[PDB]
Amino acid sequence: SCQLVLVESIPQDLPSAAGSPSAQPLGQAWLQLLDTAQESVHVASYYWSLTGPDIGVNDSSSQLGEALLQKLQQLLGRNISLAVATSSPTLARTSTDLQVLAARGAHVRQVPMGRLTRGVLHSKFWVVDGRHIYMGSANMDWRSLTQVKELGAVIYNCSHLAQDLEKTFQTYWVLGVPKAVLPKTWPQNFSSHFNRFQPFHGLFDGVPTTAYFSASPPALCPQGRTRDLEALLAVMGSAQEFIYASVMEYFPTTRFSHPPRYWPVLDNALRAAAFGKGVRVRLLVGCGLNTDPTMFPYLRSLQALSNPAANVSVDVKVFIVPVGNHSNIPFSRVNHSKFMVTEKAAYIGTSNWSEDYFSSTAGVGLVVTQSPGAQPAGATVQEQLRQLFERDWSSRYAVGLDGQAPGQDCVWQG
Amino acid sequence: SCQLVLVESIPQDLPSAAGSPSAQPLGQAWLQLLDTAQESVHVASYYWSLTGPDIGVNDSSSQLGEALLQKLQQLLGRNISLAVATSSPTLARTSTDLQVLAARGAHVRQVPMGRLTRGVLHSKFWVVDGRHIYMGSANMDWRSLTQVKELGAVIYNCSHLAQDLEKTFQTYWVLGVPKAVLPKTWPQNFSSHFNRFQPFHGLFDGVPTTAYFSASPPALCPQGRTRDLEALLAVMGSAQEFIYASVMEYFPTTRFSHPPRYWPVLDNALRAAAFGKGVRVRLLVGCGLNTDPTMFPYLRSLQALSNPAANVSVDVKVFIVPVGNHSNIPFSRVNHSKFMVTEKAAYIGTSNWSEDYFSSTAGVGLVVTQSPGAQPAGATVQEQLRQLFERDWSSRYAVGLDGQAPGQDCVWQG
Amino acid sequence: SCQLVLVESIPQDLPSAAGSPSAQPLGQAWLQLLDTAQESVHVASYYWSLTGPDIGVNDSSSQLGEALLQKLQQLLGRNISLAVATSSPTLARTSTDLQVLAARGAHVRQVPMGRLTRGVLHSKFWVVDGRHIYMGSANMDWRSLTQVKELGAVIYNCSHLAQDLEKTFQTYWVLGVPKAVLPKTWPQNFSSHFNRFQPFHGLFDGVPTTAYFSASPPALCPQGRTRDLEALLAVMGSAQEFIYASVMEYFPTTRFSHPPRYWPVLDNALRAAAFGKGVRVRLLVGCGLNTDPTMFPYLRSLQALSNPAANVSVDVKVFIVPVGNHSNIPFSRVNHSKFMVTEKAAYIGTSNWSEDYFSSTAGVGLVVTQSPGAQPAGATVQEQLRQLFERDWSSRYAVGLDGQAPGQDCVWQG
Amino acid sequence: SCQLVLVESIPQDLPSAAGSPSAQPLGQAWLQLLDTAQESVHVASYYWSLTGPDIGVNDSSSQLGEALLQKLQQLLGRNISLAVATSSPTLARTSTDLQVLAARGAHVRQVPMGRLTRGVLHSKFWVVDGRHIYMGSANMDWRSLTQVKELGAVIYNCSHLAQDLEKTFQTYWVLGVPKAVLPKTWPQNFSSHFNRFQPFHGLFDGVPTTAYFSASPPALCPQGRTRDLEALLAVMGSAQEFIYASVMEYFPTTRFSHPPRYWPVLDNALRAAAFGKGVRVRLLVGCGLNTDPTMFPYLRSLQALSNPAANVSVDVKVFIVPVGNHSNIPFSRVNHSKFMVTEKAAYIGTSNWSEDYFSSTAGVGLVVTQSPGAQPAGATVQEQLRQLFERDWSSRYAVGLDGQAPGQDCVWQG
Ligand SMILES: *[C@@H]1O[C@H](CO)[C@@H](O[C@@H]2O[C@H](CO)[C@@H](O)[C@H](O)[C@H]2NC(C)=O)[C@H](O)[C@H]1NC(C)=O
Ligand SMILES: *[C@@H]1O[C@H](CO)[C@@H](O[C@@H]2O[C@H](CO)[C@@H](O)[C@H](O)[C@H]2NC(C)=O)[C@H](O)[C@H]1NC(C)=O
Ligand SMILES: *[C@@H]1O[C@H](CO)[C@@H](O[C@@H]2O[C@H](CO)[C@@H](O)[C@H](O)[C@H]2NC(C)=O)[C@H](O)[C@H]1NC(C)=O
Ligand SMILES: *[C@@H]1O[C@H](CO)[C@@H](O[C@@H]2O[C@H](CO)[C@@H](O)[C@H](O)[C@H]2NC(C)=O)[C@H](O)[C@H]1NC(C)=O
Ligand SMILES: *[C@@H]1O[C@H](CO)[C@@H](O[C@@H]2O[C@H](CO)[C@@H](O)[C@H](O)[C@H]2NC(C)=O)[C@H](O)[C@H]1NC(C)=O
Ligand SMILES: *[C@@H]1O[C@H](CO)[C@@H](O[C@@H]2O[C@H](CO)[C@@H](O)[C@H](O)[C@H]2NC(C)=O)[C@H](O)[C@H]1NC(C)=O
Ligand SMILES: *[C@@H]1O[C@H](CO)[C@@H](O[C@@H]2O[C@H](CO)[C@@H](O)[C@H](O)[C@H]2NC(C)=O)[C@H](O)[C@H]1NC(C)=O
Ligand SMILES: *[C@@H]1O[C@H](CO)[C@@H](O)[C@H](O)[C@H]1NC(C)=O
Ligand SMILES: *[C@@H]1O[C@H](CO)[C@@H](O)[C@H](O)[C@H]1NC(C)=O
Ligand SMILES: *[C@@H]1O[C@H](CO)[C@@H](O)[C@H](O)[C@H]1NC(C)=O
Ligand SMILES: *[C@@H]1O[C@H](CO)[C@@H](O)[C@H](O)[C@H]1NC(C)=O
Ligand SMILES: *[C@@H]1O[C@H](CO)[C@@H](O)[C@H](O)[C@H]1NC(C)=O
Ligand SMILES: *[C@@H]1O[C@H](CO)[C@@H](O)[C@H](O)[C@H]1NC(C)=O
Ligand SMILES: *[C@@H]1O[C@H](CO)[C@@H](O)[C@H](O)[C@H]1NC(C)=O
Ligand SMILES: *[C@@H]1O[C@H](CO)[C@@H](O)[C@H](O)[C@H]1NC(C)=O
Ligand SMILES: *[C@@H]1O[C@H](CO)[C@@H](O)[C@H](O)[C@H]1NC(C)=O
Ligand SMILES: *[C@@H]1O[C@H](CO)[C@@H](O)[C@H](O)[C@H]1NC(C)=O
Ligand SMILES: *[C@@H]1O[C@H](CO)[C@@H](O)[C@H](O)[C@H]1NC(C)=O
Ligand SMILES: *[C@@H]1O[C@H](CO)[C@@H](O)[C@H](O)[C@H]1NC(C)=O
Ligand SMILES: *[C@@H]1O[C@H](CO)[C@@H](O)[C@H](O)[C@H]1NC(C)=O
Ligand SMILES: *[C@@H]1O[C@H](CO)[C@@H](O)[C@H](O)[C@H]1NC(C)=O
Repeated sequence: SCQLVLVESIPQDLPSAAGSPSAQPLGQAWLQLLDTAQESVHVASYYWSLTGPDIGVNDSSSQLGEALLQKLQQLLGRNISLAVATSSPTLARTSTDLQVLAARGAHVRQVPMGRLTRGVLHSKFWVVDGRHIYMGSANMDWRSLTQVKELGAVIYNCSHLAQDLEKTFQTYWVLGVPKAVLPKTWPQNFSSHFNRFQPFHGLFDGVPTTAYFSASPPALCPQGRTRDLEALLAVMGSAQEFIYASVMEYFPTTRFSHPPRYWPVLDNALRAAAFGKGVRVRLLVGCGLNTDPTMFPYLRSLQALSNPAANVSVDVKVFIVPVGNHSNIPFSRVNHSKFMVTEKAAYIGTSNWSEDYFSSTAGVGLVVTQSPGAQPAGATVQEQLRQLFERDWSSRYAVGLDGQAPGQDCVWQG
Repeated sequence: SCQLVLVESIPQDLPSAAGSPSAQPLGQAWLQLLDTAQESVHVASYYWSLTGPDIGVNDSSSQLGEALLQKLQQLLGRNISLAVATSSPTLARTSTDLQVLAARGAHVRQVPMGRLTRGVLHSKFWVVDGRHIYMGSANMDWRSLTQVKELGAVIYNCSHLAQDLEKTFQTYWVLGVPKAVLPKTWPQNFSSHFNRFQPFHGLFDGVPTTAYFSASPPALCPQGRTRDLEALLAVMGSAQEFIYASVMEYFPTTRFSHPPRYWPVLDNALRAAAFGKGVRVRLLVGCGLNTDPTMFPYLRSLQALSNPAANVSVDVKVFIVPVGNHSNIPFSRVNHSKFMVTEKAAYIGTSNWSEDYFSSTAGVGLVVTQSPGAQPAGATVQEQLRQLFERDWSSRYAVGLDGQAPGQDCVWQG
Repeated sequence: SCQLVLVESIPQDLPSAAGSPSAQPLGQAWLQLLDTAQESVHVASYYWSLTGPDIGVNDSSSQLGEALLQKLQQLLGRNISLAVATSSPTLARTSTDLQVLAARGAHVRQVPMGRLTRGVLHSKFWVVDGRHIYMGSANMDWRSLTQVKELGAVIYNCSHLAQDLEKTFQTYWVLGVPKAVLPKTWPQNFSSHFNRFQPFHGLFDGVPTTAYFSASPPALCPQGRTRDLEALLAVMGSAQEFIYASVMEYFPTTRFSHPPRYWPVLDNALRAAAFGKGVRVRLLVGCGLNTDPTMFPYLRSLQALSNPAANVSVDVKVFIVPVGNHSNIPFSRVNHSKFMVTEKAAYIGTSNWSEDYFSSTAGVGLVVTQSPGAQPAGATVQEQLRQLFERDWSSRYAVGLDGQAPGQDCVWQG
Repeated sequence: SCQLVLVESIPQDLPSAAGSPSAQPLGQAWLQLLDTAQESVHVASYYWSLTGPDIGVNDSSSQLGEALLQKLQQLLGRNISLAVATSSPTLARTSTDLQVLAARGAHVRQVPMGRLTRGVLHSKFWVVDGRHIYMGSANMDWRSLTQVKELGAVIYNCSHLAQDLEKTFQTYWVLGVPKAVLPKTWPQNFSSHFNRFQPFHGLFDGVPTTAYFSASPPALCPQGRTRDLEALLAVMGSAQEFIYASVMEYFPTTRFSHPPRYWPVLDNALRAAAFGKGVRVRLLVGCGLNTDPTMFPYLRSLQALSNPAANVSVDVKVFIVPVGNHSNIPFSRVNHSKFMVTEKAAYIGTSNWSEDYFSSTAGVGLVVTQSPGAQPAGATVQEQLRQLFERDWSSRYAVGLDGQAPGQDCVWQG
């Protein structure tokens, strides 16, 4: 009886072409998920900024996030367990949401990924009632609800996947105990049940579906849990027609370490897929006022492989979100979606493509494969993701690596 | 008392800039080497086309090659042992020089390389009297003498390295026995004694020198010998100032295997050296009428990584040779040099840069490092190689990847 | 409503101890299954020797088998489809009943497992009307009905498990097509919805039950299916109290492949369960006048780990069958049972415990778990299996590895 | 110009058979090695019990050991550097040798092996002057000179191998810094030159030789350093004629961790070598008054594998050293030799065969290999090791596992 719903958030002043595909709004889905839950809610988030004053800005668009916060407090009014795991080196330092929720009675246990693996807790997911889950790239932020284009999935009335996500969250929580040390081998309970070798089978809305999860870094991977890097390489290798991807940043290197090293695993996998199998490879990387200008040379190197004569297609584009009058809001107006679409599978993750997110920084990934069902009316998850990717690609907000019109509000060359 | 000298052959009608550095001509070196022989001569060659009419053309430029054959016959007139190892799939099918030598009393032997490992005997080297060696990419052909640019190195009075090369020559010779198979483990007879970690040390002309050899494929590499790919990777990694490489063909893919695959080992090593260590990388690729156009996209990728601001500088150029009134010579007017020079070593190879060369075909490389001696003397082999590379790079015959002049000669986009 | 019952065949002239547990006779269950058929019958078998003179023997003990064939023929007299899959290198090459059934109208496909995976179709299961199901270590042979002791399980009125085994039989049937090749990936139709971590739940006669299937080799194992080896290792590892096992042949080495190699997976699992978890281990191998004596030392290698002080308890015994006057029946009077019992689960398979049965030779097995329900009168299936194993263990026909004596029927080296 | 010679220590009152092979005494070899020391001595040892009063006994057999200390003190009288690394959980808690040496001007660092990975520093070797090396199974104890049979190898005048071992000693030394932690990746300074794939190649007294070094635990192995476990696995797999192994204790299980686990890697490799290749396997374990009885059944398992008719020959014996009058000395009269000789290689180790010695406890191992060369008269190292092993095997102190004669000073069943 498992149900799967693609959810997404279009920011303000971003109209789409007529007839373009759309999914459920993020705010409505989050409100419905919070209302449905009646036993307990477990959230794994990088940071918490749900109010305008938390950042230090005052704007009407924050209202939605504020409402969500109120709903959370309303959840505390019905005596519902609420456990939060957040990275010790969190981003928003002046936020006070966690203190208010703790005062209301919500347990919050900071997990120090900075001391253990020299990274951060980038995972973002919800497990409510042990029956419904949500997983996306959306932080617990009003910007992610109203000012940042975002994507994710929500699974309803599904038990085993909820149990697996609960296992991962329990690993995070156990690590969050004060004065903790990485175990050499995780206990029996933390072992994952579904892997890429034996994915979880289900009847989603009446159609077959094989879905599984993946975790990172390798230290936080219990027995039987696929690494998110391994899942990415698997969904790349199994491709035979095309590969579409959309990430916020793409560096084939190590970002924050010393000395920096070249990390070609994803780049090599993409090139091998494009060459050996002759699959159409498309990349759509978001851009904004805060993106690192040094990413572009690697993108140009990737696109230089294009050669229709020899059956190579590695087209690459940058997604541009106009800033408009929202210049006061920091770290906003960017495309934060991270996902991959294939004719066989579909990957939704919460980590960028860099050595840190697969070596040190924690993260989770979800792989879904929906075979066509008896009723052809219901489009598969792969088809919906591909349609969304095509809508993003054909839109005027995406430009080629050569298009550098002055009115684009991006760093470009720095 | 080893004496190592760099040798090279410049095709006619290819003048260089005034004051350009130059090495000893190849014809003189080969003539002197054949003149000094008094015990035996061993040669490993891909094909034999010394006679002008062999190919099917008549020209004055082949006269030099004829002389070489005469000298070989003169050797057969002085009771000098002569052994030849030739690949079973020879290129020049219409070859009669081997028949003439065999009739005179040679010891030719066809190595069934294609039957064994689906490759060819691309190794080309000379061992004279078990004391002198010659190693380069010049197959026995007058085109390499007068119509193809070529680089190599010869060593005099260096018995240890001569025996080391005799080891792999004996490997080829044993494999050349009719109805032979690849041994599971090579006997101690063919075991080497100098490798990358314990190179042959000596005083070359009063200058400290560490030199060693390589081999390929690993199936044909006996115990104690470094694979050519391993030597190339070591030379790339150990570099800290620059890497100047020149090859006729550069392919990060399997060349003739089916199905095609992506083999990024050399590409990954080059990118990692350029980025992590911040070393200047320059590549020079030969460009002739027979060059595969599909090679150009990959090169362009390596060119796109150039980011001078972020301490990542990679440059790629194509070296073309004007043809003019030299159209009747086939498979000529190409830059056949295959070598690499860093600030700490110098590698001279006889094989191109592709997966098949380092995994299926027979290839051999030589690595030489010359420390600055106490006496001023002249310049190290590294300095001479760097000077030759700079002269070629600054020449009018080397153009950028985007500099496709209409009056040029190479294939370019095909 | 699913009714799962165990069945076993007691060989003629093989009395048991007074007041010993038993189960439903195999012949009666097979007759009931053939009588209740109304739509179709699908059979997967290794060979067919229903008739007595099929193997060239004139004995009354074959009469029962003859009757079965008669019933089968009567089935084809009621316009009921009959699908049969047999191994191409089948034993008893003088088989004639298969030709008779094919002439009467039964579709027969000979799976070429010999040329496909270098194995044989050792799997023997049975599907009736897509609703009833049988599986045991009993070939369609008269001597397997009255001269040889085996054990199997038959489930009545269970649709989902019947359809899963129908999917496996459809895999075999598709492979039986002339000029067929191994599919690298399997269509969605050949996909099991019940695996080890997601078994089929049911209320068999009230008591809850979790049952799932396993198939081998992995080449013939479709997506979502559990490999036999995986199921065996899972049941061995899950056990915390005791492990009982009965297999005709036990070899930790490859049997028919070249060159012979060690395959210690099952040995290692048994030893680890015995030592690390302190699990009592009892093993019962079979004996026959045609048995490989080289199996015996390995069993002794298992027997030596019998230190009661260190909480390591491993016992191994052999089961002899008195030949009596039945010396004229080839390949008979052998313990054919292949099953395994723990305190929590029960595995019933159609494969021996060598390497080839899990890499090349096809086989099928079932893992069933029954927990006590509201009514404790009905003993769990694991308890019945343990009772049968204890009856066999205490039988006079079972002797330890030291109980060699005159008059035994084992090969006993030689 | 490297020289290799085996050196063994024969206990007091242990007369071997007349005309038996033998090598240099341990005490004289150590004294000569210390005399030849001129620059620095680096010693890695488990503990120090040089003097008799260290334990608290009064025996004349300690004389030699005390003299050794005197020699060491005389070394410190010549202003010679002396660095010693010992395990933090050392055995002899009363010894004052380290304190006396530190008073005289030594350099002692207590490596916190117990806290880093829950193990001990079982490695024992000497690096003298950076040119000579020694390594065996001898601790810095007088009990190791006149009361415990031991074996090791000493090498003179070999700079490369000495530097290779000095790299491991430097790893231990830097781990001995207070409050130090295990680095994620060891720097290039600790990278090993020679490993399994490219062993050091040299000429020992005119005999060609290949030799390398192996270290454990996996965590303390830098880049390019082969691990002891994989070294043993490869040496045993490459065997084709026989494998003669001698050790103190043989546990295919975890030794002192919790919970206990089965560790069959060495047992599986032994059985695979015995069966697949049909090699002759001989195992000789040393039993003393402190031997754990639980080892005996496991060995019996291997002895139960014997089957001459099937080309599977395995034999196991035990070595009993009579106590005689030497009953007051604790942990004495035990065969401490740990080595293994095959027809192609000879391995001399430091750690026993158990899980902890290859996962947590740190040890070092050497794999030498000599082939006939310019001095065929001189017996190779493997020949000498085989001769010593056969001398021990044929000695009256070697008793089969079935041998349970009274009066033997071995625990037996306990
Ligand atoms: C998840 O399960 C719940 C409980 O079965 C579903 O809630 C029911 O939905 C049906 C159809 O809309 C209603 O007629 C019932 O009244 C609902 N019951 C309750 C108690 O709310 C729900 O529809 C399922 N799917 C989701 C939540 O997406
Ligand atoms: C590039 O892809 C095209 C197909 O888009 C290939 O064209 C082939 O044409 C032959 C002619 O009969 C047919 O086998 C198919 O139409 C095509 N084959 C495949 C495998 O698609 C073309 O050969 C490809 N070029 C390459 C791989 O270099
Ligand atoms: C070495 O060279 C000499 C000089 O030519 C050879 O001598 C003559 O060689 C011819 C042809 O082989 C023979 O017919 C004569 O009989 C030889 N004369 C004498 C007196 O030797 C000699 O044969 C050569 N030896 C070889 C073949 O190595
Ligand atoms: C290699 O060694 C040979 C001798 O085996 C050298 O030849 C001699 O060189 C000296 C010095 O130039 C001359 O005086 C002798 O007349 C030479 N003798 C012969 C027989 O040639 C040679 O110079 C050395 N170096 C090389 C060949 O480069
Ligand atoms: C590129 O490399 C150069 C030298 O390798 C870097 O120059 C160093 O810059 C740092 C800080 O900017 C100084 O502390 C050093 O003294 C400089 N060293 C030298 C030799 O100039 C330069 O910073 C690098 N550029 C980047 C962007 O990393
Ligand atoms: C290691 O090398 C040294 C120096 O080559 C050897 O020392 C010499 O040994 C010879 C042989 O007895 C003596 O005649 C010399 O007087 C020694 N010279 C010095 C300076 O000591 C040393 O013997 C070699 N090692 C071994 C074990 O022989
Ligand atoms: C055990 O091995 C030996 C030798 O490995 C076998 O003896 C013969 O060895 C030769 C050597 O090439 C073979 O050609 C023969 O086929 C082997 N057998 C015979 C009967 O001569 C010996 O047979 C092996 N034992 C078994 C039981 O196979
Ligand atoms: C600025 O913030 C204040 C609260 O401090 C709020 O009352 C006011 O409306 C805000 N101004 C805006 C949103 O323009
Ligand atoms: C929540 O718990 C408090 C505890 O005192 C109780 O007073 C209140 O009624 C509870 N609210 C519920 C169950 O909705
Ligand atoms: C795992 O779960 C908890 C601890 O997280 C506890 O019951 C025990 O350690 C394990 N047991 C189970 C349920 O597997
Ligand atoms: C090639 O040389 C000249 C070309 O000028 C020509 O006259 C001659 O006949 C040719 N040689 C042969 C063998 O045909
Ligand atoms: C092998 O070595 C021996 C010993 O030196 C030698 O006599 C023989 O010629 C060698 N054979 C080959 C083919 O190298
Ligand atoms: C080609 O032309 C140049 C000058 O135009 C001349 O020097 C050269 O000799 C010609 N080549 C031949 C083979 O005649
Ligand atoms: C089988 O044996 C019975 C008993 O003697 C005999 O009557 C019958 O003819 C025999 N049949 C055959 C086919 O031998
Ligand atoms: C059953 O099969 C018989 C034999 O061919 C045939 O005559 C009869 O019509 C069939 N009945 C049905 C209902 O198909
Ligand atoms: C799979 O089943 C569907 C539904 O019955 C059917 O349409 C299709 O033909 C089947 N395909 C194969 C390969 O059996
Ligand atoms: C045949 O079997 C019966 C029953 O076991 C036995 O009484 C009789 O003596 C046997 N006869 C032979 C031929 O052994
Ligand atoms: C050791 O024993 C000897 C001989 O009995 C005795 O002279 C000496 O004093 C003893 N030493 C100690 C420390 O007991
Ligand atoms: C050691 O050094 C000290 C002072 O540095 C000096 O007094 C002594 O003589 C030296 N000993 C030797 C043996 O050189
Ligand atoms: C590595 O070794 C070099 C020279 O041997 C030395 O200068 C450097 O300090 C060393 N670094 C480390 C980290 O040991
Ligand atoms: C051991 O004691 C016996 C009996 O006193 C004696 O004969 C023998 O020599 C002693 N052995 C020694 C002291 O090594």
